[PDB]
Amino acid sequence: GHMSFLTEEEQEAIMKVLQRDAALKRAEEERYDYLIKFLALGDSGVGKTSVLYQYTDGKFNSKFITTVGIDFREKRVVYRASGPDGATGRGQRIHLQLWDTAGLERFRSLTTAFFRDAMGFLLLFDLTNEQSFLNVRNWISQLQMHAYAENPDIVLCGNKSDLEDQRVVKEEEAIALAEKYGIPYFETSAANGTNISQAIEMLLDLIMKRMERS
Amino acid sequence: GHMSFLTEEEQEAIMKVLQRDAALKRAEEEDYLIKFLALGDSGVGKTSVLYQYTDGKFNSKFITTVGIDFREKRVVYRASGPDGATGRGQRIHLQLWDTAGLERFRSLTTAFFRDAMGFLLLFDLTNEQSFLNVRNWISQLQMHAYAENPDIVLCGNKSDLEDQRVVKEEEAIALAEKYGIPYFETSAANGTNISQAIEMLLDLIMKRMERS
Ligand SMILES: Nc1nc2c(ncn2[C@@H]2O[C@H](COP(=O)(O)OP(=O)(O)NP(=O)(O)O)[C@@H](O)[C@H]2O)c(=O)[nH]1
Ligand SMILES: Nc1nc2c(ncn2[C@@H]2O[C@H](COP(=O)(O)OP(=O)(O)NP(=O)(O)O)[C@@H](O)[C@H]2O)c(=O)[nH]1
Ligand SMILES: C=CC(=O)Nc1ccc(S(=O)(=O)N2CCCC2)cc1
Ligand SMILES: C=CC(=O)Nc1ccc(S(=O)(=O)N2CCCC2)cc1
Ligand SMILES: C=CC(=O)Nc1ccc(S(=O)(=O)N2CCCC2)cc1
Ligand SMILES: C=CC(=O)Nc1ccc(S(=O)(=O)N2CCCC2)cc1
Ligand SMILES: [Mg+2]
Ligand SMILES: [Mg+2]
Repeated sequence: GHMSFLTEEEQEAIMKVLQRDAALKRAEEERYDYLIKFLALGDSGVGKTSVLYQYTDGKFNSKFITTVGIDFREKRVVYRASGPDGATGRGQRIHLQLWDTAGLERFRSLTTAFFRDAMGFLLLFDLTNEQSFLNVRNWISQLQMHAYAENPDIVLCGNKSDLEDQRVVKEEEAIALAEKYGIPYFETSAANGTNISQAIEMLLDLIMKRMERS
Repeated sequence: GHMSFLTEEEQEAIMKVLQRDAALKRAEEEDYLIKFLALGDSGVGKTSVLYQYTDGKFNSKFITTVGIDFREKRVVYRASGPDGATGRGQRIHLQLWDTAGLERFRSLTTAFFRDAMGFLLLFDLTNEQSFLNVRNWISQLQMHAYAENPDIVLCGNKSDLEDQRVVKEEEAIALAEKYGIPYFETSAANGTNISQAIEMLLDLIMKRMERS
């Protein structure tokens, strides 16, 4: 085929997402209790869109519909602040904005622009794709270079854990990578939900314990 | 209707701009970062107007903006009270976002309204269609700004080209009144009204931060 273009259809979609965002930002000006935003990212096809659809809906579409650059979801949830002592304090009402980024190079500039709005990052690779794993180092570098906090809260997800017959990333290699950076690691599946909320609650716990210092 | 994606040279340029921007914000985290954004049709003079403001120079060669860029200036802003009552000189560190105008970049440029505390709308005094597009630009600003009722200054640029002037002054002033936005006819060649227009936008941002 010819080199795929920017369509009218697709630029409209991206501007619809931007309309929505500007609306949501203006809403929470007029002042559930907290607005926490984080951003999901990784090689295309590793499952970032599937991961968040699982977590907000509990469903999973098998058909690959690659992302048009940028999109986001929301979820009202209750956070519980912890401590060594199981303090598990009084639940604070939290209103999440889960950003979703296209992994394809042609969206690199546009997605990277939304790191300003992120408070923490959900980095994904595909347990069935060794290249996406080796690319994790570069994604992390982009995060330190382009995020708006230094050494920003990352939580790393090896996804498609439900495809064992096709895994190729050794669990030890990922544990080691994430240990080398001090980054929490979960193997997840967007199809059956395994570790989806655990990984996100983890990210939210990282972002929440950060603000509580200042 | 065949918009190419960004080449890797374009992609490279915009990423070095965003690195510049992230570093700037991070140093700011460590004495008001005041941000606004230039916008308008392509060829109306956004890059030139900002370069006249920061560096006092002007380039005749058209070099269209690869998507997004910004400039900086350090300025001293003093408030207005009664009888003048010009207050203490506050230090303002202005980030000035510069956007491509060609609709091919429209999805990327609009990603940066979130950072803009105000807008500098430009049309060309010598291009009527650039002035007629203003309305669509303002609705774009209403629909996409990250605070509602955004602060805007309007600039009919290229005022040094009297012989080429086609936009009537009545149509412009009438339009600025309909929307309650201040209007300046400017020139990025000789600096006329550039400073006055930018400082005015900075007063509206300052005065509006002071109401909270
Ligand atoms: N078996 C299985 N398939 C999965 C899993 N997660 C995603 N997939 C499949 O992998 C493909 C890619 O999923 P998708 O969520 O669109 O990936 P993406 O990270 O958003 N790619 P892009 O950045 O291009 O938008 C889809 O066909 C999806 O059904 C998983 O946990 N298990
Ligand atoms: N005489 C005169 N020429 C001007 C003035 N402002 C810009 N120009 C010229 O008209 C062209 C506009 O250039 P530029 O400032 O890049 O316009 P732009 O608004 O940034 N367009 P783009 O969105 O493509 O970046 C250039 O040739 C520039 O030299 C002005 O006030 N007077
Ligand atoms: C990269 C780490 C990080 O935490 N980034 C971030 C934090 C907060 C916000 S904000 O939306 O809450 N905002 C309004 C008030 C001032 C700042 C946006 C991005
Ligand atoms: C990489 C993310 C991750 O997974 N962990 C992690 C990394 C850095 C920090 S930091 O916030 O403590 N740092 C910079 C601000 C003050 C000191 C905290 C957690
Ligand atoms: C006078 C009106 C006015 O200034 N509104 C306005 C102010 C600040 C910003 S911001 O983007 O720079 N901000 C949030 C994120 C970090 C800092 C945006 C719009
Ligand atoms: C200069 C262009 C422009 O749009 N300026 C401007 C916009 C809004 C406000 S306002 O929000 O503070 N206002 C209206 C409602 C009550 C008080 C003030 C100035
Ligand atoms: Mg996707
Ligand atoms: Mg320009």
